[PDB]
Amino acid sequence: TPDREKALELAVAQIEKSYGKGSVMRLGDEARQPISVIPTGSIALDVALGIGGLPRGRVIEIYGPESSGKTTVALHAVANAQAAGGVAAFIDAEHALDPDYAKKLGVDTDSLLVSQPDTGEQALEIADMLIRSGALDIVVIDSVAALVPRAELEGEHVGLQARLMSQALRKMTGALNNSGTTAIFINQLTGGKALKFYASVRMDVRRVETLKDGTNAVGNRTRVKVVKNKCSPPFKQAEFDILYGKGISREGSLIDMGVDQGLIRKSGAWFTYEGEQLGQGKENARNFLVENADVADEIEKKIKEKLGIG
Repeated sequence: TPDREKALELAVAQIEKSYGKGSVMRLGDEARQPISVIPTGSIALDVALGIGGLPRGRVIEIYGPESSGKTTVALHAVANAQAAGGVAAFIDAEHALDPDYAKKLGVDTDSLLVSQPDTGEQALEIADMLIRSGALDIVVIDSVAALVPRAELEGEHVGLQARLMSQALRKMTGALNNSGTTAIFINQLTGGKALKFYASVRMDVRRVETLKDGTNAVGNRTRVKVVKNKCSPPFKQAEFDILYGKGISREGSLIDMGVDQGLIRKSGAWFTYEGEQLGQGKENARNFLVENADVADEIEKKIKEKLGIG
């Protein structure tokens, strides 16, 4: 107990020195809070990440099935970076982006730099050029699976898509760290076995169940597991709502997390905050919080303070 605690401290200290800050952690530890993070759009996920958002200057992977919510999560990261005066880029080999949807959830699409590269090499090369400029807060790659190698596209064995990624990342990691630019790689299922090791954060996004008012389908309860996290204890998990045409329900995540923390009491169906009533249904509480941004900010501020998130 007594002589051991110092030998263990020493061991951890060496490991941080030799390999870097997050190289080893107890799962019960409090996260080192950075100066600035890129919030995700859900306080739930922000908390699950420890540091209140995605880290700057790092590689991030967000994977999951098609239409899982991963792209939505990436777009919010884009919107929040822009809203903080940042500049954004979207490297697109999927050709699936819906700008009106992006517009609706907060993205300044007009300002958004977009590139539709001819090959995987070019896609990563262009990203690297944007990154080394120093001008970007965030760049998104949609997607890893689509980063097809020139050789394959030119009709010319297979197995070098992995080599391509591996090479690109070795080069890109230093560039991101210096610039402080965040790189989000979206992924299906694969192709990124390099990505798994280079990524500081990995997020597993999935649809849990389908939200609805009656017969008509309004949205999706989404679930994210932070399977890898070099900036705070990993394996944390979050749930939030993605509403068709609207995106992540910030207000719905403030409520969920509000009651999670005791800031919002739930006497019956009624949701309560500081003696005042927010709504009878969860929707009413959600809707109340959209109509009253002041209180929604007030609640958000209280959740950050109680959990220590700058």
